[PDB]
This record gives sequence, C-alpha cells and structure tokens, in this order.
Amino acid sequence: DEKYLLTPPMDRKNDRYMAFLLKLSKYVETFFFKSYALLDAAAVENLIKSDFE
Amino acid sequence: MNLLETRRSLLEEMEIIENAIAERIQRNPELYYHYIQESSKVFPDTKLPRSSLIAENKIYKFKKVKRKRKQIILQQHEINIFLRDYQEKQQTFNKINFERKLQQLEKELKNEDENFELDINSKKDKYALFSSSSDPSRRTNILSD
Amino acid sequence: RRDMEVIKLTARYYAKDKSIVEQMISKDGEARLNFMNSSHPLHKTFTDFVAQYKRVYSFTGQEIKKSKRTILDNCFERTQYWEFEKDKDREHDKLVELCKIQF
Amino acid sequence: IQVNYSSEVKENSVDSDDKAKVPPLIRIVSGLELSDTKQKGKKFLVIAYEPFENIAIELPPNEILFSENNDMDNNNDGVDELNKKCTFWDAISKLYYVQ
Repeated sequence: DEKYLLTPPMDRKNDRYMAFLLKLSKYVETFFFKSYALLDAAAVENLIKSDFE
Repeated sequence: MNLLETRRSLLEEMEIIENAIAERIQRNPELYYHYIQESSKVFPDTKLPRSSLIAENKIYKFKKVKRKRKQIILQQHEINIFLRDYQEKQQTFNKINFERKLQQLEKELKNEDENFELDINSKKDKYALFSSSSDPSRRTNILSD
Repeated sequence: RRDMEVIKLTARYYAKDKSIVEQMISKDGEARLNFMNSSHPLHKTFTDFVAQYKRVYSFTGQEIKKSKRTILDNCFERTQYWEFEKDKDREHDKLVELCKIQF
Repeated sequence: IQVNYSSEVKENSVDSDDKAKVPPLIRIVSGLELSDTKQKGKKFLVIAYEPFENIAIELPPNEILFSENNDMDNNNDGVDELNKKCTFWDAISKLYYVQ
C-alpha cells in the first residue's frame, strides 16, 4: 500500500515512467475483468473510485 | 398492441435466462464457486459456500465432474452476455410497466382462416435459443445458439 | 396461431373480469371457445396464461431493481433446489417389464 | 395399419391398473403353426390387446420397410426392436398405428 509510493522504481515525475505505468495499469485492469466476467464490472469500478476520492 | 402480452413475454424470457444460467451453475458448480470466491475478496460482506462443497465440486449431494479452465471461462462469458440480455429486458419492462372489444378482436381473429401451418416455436425457440449445446447437430459445441 | 391467439386473448380478458367470457359464451354460441371447459386439453395451458397475466397485474406500478450479484445468487439457489430432489428419476423400466411379461 | 379401439363402451367396468398401462403388441408369426395345420408358408403381422381379439395381416413380400438403423441406437427394448422402432399408440384416442 506504500512501497510503490515511497520506494518507486523510477522518479514518479518521469515521463517515460508515467506513460509506461499507464499502459501497464490499463492492461492489468482489462485482464482482471476479462478473467472474471461474472462479477459486476461497474460495481467494482465505482467502489475503487469512491475509495480513491 | 396489448402491453400485457409484451410484459408477459418479457417476464417469461427473463425466467428462461435465469433457468439457463441456473442449469449451467448446476452442471458445473465451479462456474459460481470460482466467481464467488473472487467476489469475496472485493466485497468483503459476500457470504460464500462451505469449503467442502467448493472442493468436492458439489451443490447439495451430488459431486459433479471437474471441468477444464477454458470451458469454465467460456460459460462464464456466455452467462455474461445472458445477464446482459436480462438486464436489458428488465429495463424495457420497467419502462413499459370491453366486451364489445372482446368480440371486436375475436372477429378479426377470423382473418386468413386458410393458414395451414404448425406453430411450435415460441417457447421452444427461446428455451432452445439459450440452452447447452445449441450449435452442433447433437453434441459438439457447448455454446448456445 | 389462431388457437394460440384466441386462448391468449380470452385469457387476457379472463384475467381482469372473468365475467366477460362467461357472458360471451352465452351470447355467441361458437365451438371456438371450447377450451373453456376443463375437458378440452388446451384448457390447462389456458389456466397457465391467465395466471401469468394475473401475475403481471401483481407488480404493476412497481419496478424490478435486481442487480447482477443478486441474479447470480438467485440462479445458484434455483440450481440447489433442483438438486434437492434427485431421488425420483429411477422408476420407468417397470412398465417395460410388464410389457415383456404380457407379450 | 390403423387399428381403432372401443369408445369407452365396455372399458368402463375394468380400471384396476392391471396392465392397463400396457399398449397393444405386435409380433411376426410364421404360418408353420396353426390350430388346423393345413396350408402355410407366409408370415403374419399379429396385433394383440388384452380384451379384444388378435388380428393378423399376411406378408407375402420377403421384406418391406425393414429399415437400417432408423434412430441413433437408444436402448429401451420395450418388447423388441420391432415395437419401439415402428409403432405408435395414441392411448388418448385409442388408435394403434403400425409401420
């Protein structure tokens, strides 16, 4: 919950890095919902968004 | 168009779909179990079945044959589209929900008397439209029509 | 299609009043509605349709707000109810046996 | 063949589930054996039902309609391959069809 934030592979303000992280994130998410069709995708999305805010 | 008939057909189709994905969950409980387990770690409240059931791949008394991953996932995506259909129908339904007229219509029902044709395709084409193995001649493809 | 339509129509009206059909039968006098008597086989299916329509009258003014989770749970419970009675499909070879004996 | 049976005329006195569920039965008999034993040399498609009297139909042709795996080999022998293979018993109307 803290490592990716306080012990970053690269500087979190680096361009290449942020772009990469974007692409990867997208991949992981699509993979997640892809591998578990039966769970309500919208529910999960909203849950995460509200946790974020 | 009498809305009663439309809403009826809707509730009926919904019933058909529930019955289909229920038959599926029946033949291979893993379909639900798998799903539910994951759900467990996303929405903590979710109640999950007895571990024994999960392992023995049984829902009540009968332990069902274990299926391979590709099929489990397949049927899960199929059930996915089914649930999509269901959600749609439920929606339209929510948005949709004398004697002289009785004889009035019964009179027009006399129209085209010479219609020689057997009609066994309303519940059969639907029941069939959503059942196991609906593609091949008999038994080749688990996917529904 | 004709039979279906008349069954479903007389079922539509029969679902609201039950008095319009009992009047129609005495007014017209047609062998068309012969399914009204429990004698005519189709009558049974009739009893179905009406019930169904009677059901649509149940939650008129009420929406169904079932979610994905719930629908799944429901289907899983429906499959468990069908697995509850699995010791009743083992009686049919008997008749065959009788036939063999008599033949 | 289309064999018709009683119209609830006499079957109103016997309804004690005694083979009442048993449908009519057909068998191919050789004329080599008869109560009189005079002439013979042909087959008969005998049809029988408990109360009513037996019935026969001569089959000079050595083979007709003797098909080859009509259905997909399902095994409820009933009485024999002949009966399941090619008979229908409209029990609601009491009409026995055989072909």
